[PDB]
Amino acid sequence: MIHLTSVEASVSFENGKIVVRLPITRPTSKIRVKKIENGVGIPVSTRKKSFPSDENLRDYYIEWQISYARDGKYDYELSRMVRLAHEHGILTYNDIYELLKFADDVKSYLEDKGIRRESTNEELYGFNIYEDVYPVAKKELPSGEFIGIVLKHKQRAVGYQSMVYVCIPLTNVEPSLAGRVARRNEVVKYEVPVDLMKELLKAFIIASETHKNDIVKFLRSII
Amino acid sequence: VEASVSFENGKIVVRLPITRPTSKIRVKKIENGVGIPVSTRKKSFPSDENLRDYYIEWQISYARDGKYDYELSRMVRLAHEHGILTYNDIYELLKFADDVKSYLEDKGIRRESTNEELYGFNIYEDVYPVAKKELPSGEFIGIVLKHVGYQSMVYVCIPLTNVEPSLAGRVARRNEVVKYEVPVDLMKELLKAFIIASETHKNDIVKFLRSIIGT
Repeated sequence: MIHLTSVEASVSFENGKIVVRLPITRPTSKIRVKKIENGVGIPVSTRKKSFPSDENLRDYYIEWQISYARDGKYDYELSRMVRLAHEHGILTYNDIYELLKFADDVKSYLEDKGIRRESTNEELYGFNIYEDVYPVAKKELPSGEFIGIVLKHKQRAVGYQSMVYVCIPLTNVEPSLAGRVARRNEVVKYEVPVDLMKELLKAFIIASETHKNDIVKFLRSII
Repeated sequence: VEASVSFENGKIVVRLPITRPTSKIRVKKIENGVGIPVSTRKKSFPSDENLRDYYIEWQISYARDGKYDYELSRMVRLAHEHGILTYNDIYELLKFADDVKSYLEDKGIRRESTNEELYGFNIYEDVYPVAKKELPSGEFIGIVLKHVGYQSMVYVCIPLTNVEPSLAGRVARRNEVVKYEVPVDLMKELLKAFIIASETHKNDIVKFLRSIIGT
């Protein structure tokens, strides 16, 4: 007897580390499970075929389209992982300081690269072909996770949409799907490192001078 | 609301929505790069040199359910009947379709690693292959890739100026539909477009044309 249920990211501060639990069996426009194959990943169905017992399990990750505000309020996903962390000392004054420093010392963003359509000079059967160029910026933490920043033509208006993305490999989550399949409504636990936390905030700062403003306003306020 | 393709006085005519925004037929305007949505029932149309940035972007198609009498396919059959699109012309397009051995979709979509870096983050570029064709008359008939995964999509644009009445300087009524006189060239290039977008897309247009003539 199914009920309308929202698949969101649940962030908590438990037994020391800042934590988050995520579903791995209900794909959304924000979460889902892709397999990395040649620098880019494809969607996988965690319930049809059992994950590898190690020989590539690091290739499977959870792509989470993370954000930092639900609606004008700064207590959504990231913004909340931070508040907590700062609140419980996981995130030090200095940490926030260096970011704010970092912020101040930035003036080139991803929204600067722009999205451009350039004419090559070749042509397909009489048809003048071009190439639309979209900028993307990745980064990978030692542990294995990687941050992605993308740009989108502002849905219903003029401008852009910098979208921070994070991905944490199945090898970095609890439990370990090694050699099995996902359970009907399986959720996993992922402890969050400050660097990861710090990079996600940094990732926005360089993403676009708007996002910066916010990240610089959120962080200042928490002082 | 769909488009209504009719025949009026020796020309293929089409009446378009311009008041019901949908990823199939909407009204746009050029801000700097590609055109952005236009709130037709809110802000009245510009009456000076802006009007030339306004146009109807209509992701046209040639089937519904798999019924080849939708929009383009309609236009064609309706174009053959009244002789605006000769048996000859359809044979040429067939000849053409035969030569085409390469499709836009073959370029694929790739990501290259500009060996640059931004505040620690390695930059890269994802490249989507487009293909256009302007017409003396004013119609832009491009074809690109859109949404999981990507499929080739032919769209067309029509400078508002090329539509009746002269909306210049006012807002659209309840659901003011505009009328557009479809230039026989347009159809030909639209046909060629699907023929080049991809194999399936080709094979369709091919089976369909071969159908409206003895083949």
